Amino acid sequence: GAQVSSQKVGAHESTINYTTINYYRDSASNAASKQDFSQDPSKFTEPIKDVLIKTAPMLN
Amino acid sequence: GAQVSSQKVGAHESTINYTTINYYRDSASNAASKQDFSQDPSKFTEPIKDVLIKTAPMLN
Amino acid sequence: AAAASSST
Amino acid sequence: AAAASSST
Amino acid sequence: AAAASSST
Amino acid sequence: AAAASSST
Amino acid sequence: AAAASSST
Amino acid sequence: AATSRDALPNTEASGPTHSKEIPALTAVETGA
Amino acid sequence: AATSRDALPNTEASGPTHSKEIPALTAVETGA
Amino acid sequence: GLPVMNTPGSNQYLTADNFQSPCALPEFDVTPPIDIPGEVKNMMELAEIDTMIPFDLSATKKNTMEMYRVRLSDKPHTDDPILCLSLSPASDPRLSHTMLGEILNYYTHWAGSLKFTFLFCGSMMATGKLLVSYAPPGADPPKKRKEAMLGTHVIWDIGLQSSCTMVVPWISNTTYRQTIDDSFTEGGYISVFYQTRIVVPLSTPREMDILGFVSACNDFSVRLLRDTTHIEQKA
Amino acid sequence: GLPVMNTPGSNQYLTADNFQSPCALPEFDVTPPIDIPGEVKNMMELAEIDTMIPFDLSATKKNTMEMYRVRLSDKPHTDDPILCLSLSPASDPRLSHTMLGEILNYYTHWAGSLKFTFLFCGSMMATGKLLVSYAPPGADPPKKRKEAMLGTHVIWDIGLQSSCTMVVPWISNTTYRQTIDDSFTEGGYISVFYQTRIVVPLSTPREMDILGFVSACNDFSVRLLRDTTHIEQKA
Amino acid sequence: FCGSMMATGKLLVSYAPPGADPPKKRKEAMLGTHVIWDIGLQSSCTMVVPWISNTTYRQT
Amino acid sequence: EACGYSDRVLQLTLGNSTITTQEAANSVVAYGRWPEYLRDSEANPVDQPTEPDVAACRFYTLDTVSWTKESRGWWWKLPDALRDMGLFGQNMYYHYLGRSGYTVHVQCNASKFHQGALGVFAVPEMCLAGDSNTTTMHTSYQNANPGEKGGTFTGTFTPDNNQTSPARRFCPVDYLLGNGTLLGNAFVFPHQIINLRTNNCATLVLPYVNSLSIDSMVKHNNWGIAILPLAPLNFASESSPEIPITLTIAPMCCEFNGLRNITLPRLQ
Ligand SMILES: *C(=O)CCCCCCCCCCCCC
Ligand SMILES: *C(=O)CCCCCCCCCCCCC
Repeated sequence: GAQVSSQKVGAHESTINYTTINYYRDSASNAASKQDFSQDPSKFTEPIKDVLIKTAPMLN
Repeated sequence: GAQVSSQKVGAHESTINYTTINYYRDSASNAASKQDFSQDPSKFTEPIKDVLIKTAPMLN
Repeated sequence: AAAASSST
Repeated sequence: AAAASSST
Repeated sequence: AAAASSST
Repeated sequence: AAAASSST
Repeated sequence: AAAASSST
Repeated sequence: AATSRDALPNTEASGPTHSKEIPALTAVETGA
Repeated sequence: AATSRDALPNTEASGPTHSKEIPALTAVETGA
Repeated sequence: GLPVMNTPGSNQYLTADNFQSPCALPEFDVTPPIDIPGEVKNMMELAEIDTMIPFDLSATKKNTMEMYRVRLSDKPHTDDPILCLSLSPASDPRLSHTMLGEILNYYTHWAGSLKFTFLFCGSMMATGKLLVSYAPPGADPPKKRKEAMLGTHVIWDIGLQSSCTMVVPWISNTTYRQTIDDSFTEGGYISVFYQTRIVVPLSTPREMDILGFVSACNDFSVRLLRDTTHIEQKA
Repeated sequence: GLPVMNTPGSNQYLTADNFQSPCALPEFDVTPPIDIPGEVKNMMELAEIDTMIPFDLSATKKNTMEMYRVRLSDKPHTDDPILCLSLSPASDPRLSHTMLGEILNYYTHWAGSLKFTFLFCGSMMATGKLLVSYAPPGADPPKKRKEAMLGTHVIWDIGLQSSCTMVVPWISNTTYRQTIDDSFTEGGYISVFYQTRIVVPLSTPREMDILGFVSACNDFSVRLLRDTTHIEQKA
Repeated sequence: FCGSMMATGKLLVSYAPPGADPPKKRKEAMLGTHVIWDIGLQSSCTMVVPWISNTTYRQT
Repeated sequence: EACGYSDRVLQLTLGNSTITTQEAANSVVAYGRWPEYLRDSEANPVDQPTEPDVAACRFYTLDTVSWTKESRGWWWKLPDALRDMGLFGQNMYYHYLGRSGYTVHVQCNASKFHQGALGVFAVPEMCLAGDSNTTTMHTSYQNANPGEKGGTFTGTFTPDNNQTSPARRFCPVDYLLGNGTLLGNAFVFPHQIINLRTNNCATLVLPYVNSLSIDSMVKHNNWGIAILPLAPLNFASESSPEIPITLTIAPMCCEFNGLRNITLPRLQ
């Protein structure tokens, strides 16, 4: 049940890995993986009904 | 995810190995591997534009 | 073991 | 396991 | 290992 | 591993 | 694993 | 698929311009 | 074959130098 | 038992650690998520949204609605600044409390390009050309259009498109700047000028306001998480 | 929990240890390396570079620029030494503060061949033949060319090639020598003599200087890391 | 150079295209087209004055 | 070379300037790295760089200094020594950021009957020691940047004592390379020796070196050039001999970022 992932290596001394094993049945006990996803800001930065083209007039 | 390497054996009692496992996600947490490379001193000992041949006159 | 060890 | 254990 | 590790 | 783990 | 575990 | 630790976008080389595309002008009234 | 009215040689582009070729130094004693 | 040897760090509590721990409510029936609108994945998403700059923190105008308004007028051309601003997104009083400034005060380091957008709130009958400048650090901070002109700028023409955006490109010696006033990582000078002048017809107001907004570009990032000075709990 | 048994060494702190430990700044965005010139991989690379020997640590000359200059002259032939030196690269006052000597004072043991290069700084019109000697330990330290001659040496002829190198070959009973004055691991004697004499024409200076340099050969190594005595912090 | 073999020296030969103050000091002269001549075995040194003109031909 | 060519005879050309030498002791390329422009992978400021090329990457000759029996040594900093040199200095002060490499050519001829040896050292980040024993890191910008004229080493540390109105300047003792380390070890730095019986010049090609890809040239000096008499000047029998030393330096692959109005530094 071991889970192997790679570290994004900062200052160097192939890819380096680390190993994780979950000891508990409840997922709340698990540490945070930090393997997170990014999204694009559109829903906040451009919430407009008509798609905007930046080179064209915002208002036409 | 275990990493197996060999020890350069000093005083003896086949090759002997040791085992490493990284427990943390951040590479900064990792121990030092000591598996380091050597380079040649040229850039400091002979920084001259024209390559030197030791048996020939340094100045000609 | 093959399966288990999942890898990412 | 084969892969995972890398060896040097 | 195959057998071992039983999985559910 | 096969051998390793002896089982009884 | 096969190799890894050396045995004597 | 973009992960929190992926590198950000590269800056691309760009040269002189003389056209009708107007990136700089906008209208914030739109809410954007 | 070069005629009196042929164009003279083109100037060629040339860059920085750091070498042992020494065009600038000469010895006019030679008669050249 | 398996022979073990306790290493340094044992029994300590690092508040930034990341270990597993026993669950106090085993087999609890968790209420599932629903699809709530407006989910955020990264604090930088918020920095990319435009928020209004309190440009006028003068004594009678600060901590009031007036601080957001830069007043212009149809007065004759001058080469003197409408406003002057230091590019210290986390420490300059005018930028420090914008949403960008606020997020930046939870981090020690920043990097990337920023963009200032100005909105003209005069009447449709008012016209004018303005110049928005950015001067990378190291020389006399611009005090006259002549100096300001020599650096990064945009000449804004007022018309149907109400607003204008100037991008402040990432220009730095260091790979990251500090979120505090600091000469080694100083960022330069933002300033605004009249290119020609504001012109109105008769029966029209001769003074009007512009508003300014700042947001981060997609190449912007922050690092080294830290506590902010923008809140406290004296007692 | 898994049955375990704490072994000796538990909870100790060895300053030479090599364990993992929790990171205090998780997910920090590390600034990448650039390709800076002059990277070093091993301290011995520095020992292989020539550095100038302070041969004359006499009372009025020491801790001044003069200590680096060995003065010669056009005087008549003599079999007496120009200079005498003990091969104690880390402990002899003349070698102890050269870059080789300095690196050697961070280690307890040394081994390998060394090389001394001498530079003649007289005028082009000056000529001369000198003899550079190395005597492995165990006999009377040479005081006359006659004795010095019997060991490892080089007869240097002064001319266009300004400098001359003498190699001191690794000749030891022990596999490594100590970085301190010690009879059991003594290394021998370096000395320099006039083979013929320095000769100059008229209108030429009759005295001049030579300079000396030491560096390690590619077969040189050091071990057992230690603190140096060449720096301290009294209070 | 017609001095003796025992004489040494370094000289600077300059060419300044027209339009500024004619050089009177090495400092000014240095800023234009030049050659630093080192006196030695090669007795002589050549400096080329490149064709640099507004007009296609100059008057005699 | 059977067809003539030699180590001792070089010609260097950069821009509208050519140097010849008939008595060189080869050339040195610091850390074996030739100057280069900033690569995209290592780039940091996003704006289109200014690259002056031939206009700035040419040989500038600084003021000739004079070597005597009492000289203890001279020093210069780069880019500071070139701050007023033609179009290089101008591009330097108009931009916030800049980077440059250099060809350094030190010139010192004499005669077959003179003797002496100059150590020429190129030191990365050559931080020098101040004149004060009551306060540290206090040399002023004006005192730290002599410009083209450079500064000099002294054989004696003599502490500024006017506490009321301090000298605020460097006090670089020669045998300590002005920085608290022994001169005998300065050979770990890129260098050449001008030994009067062997050669009359020193040539060093210096890459841009720093912990940043590009930086403030006005605030920061990347390289120090230190020239010290390893063996003192001597001639025939004259008690007061003298010979000139001339420094000629060329910026190489230099580029600038962050254009604005000109920086007008208070240098006095
Ligand atoms: C998948 O986990 C199969 C491999 C198991 C490797 C050894 C696990 C180390 C001890 C884990 C015990 C779990 C404690 C609840
Ligand atoms: C690769 O690691 C697969 C084999 C795993 C072997 C057992 C690991 C021992 C327990 C590691 C737990 C990791 C703790 C963060």
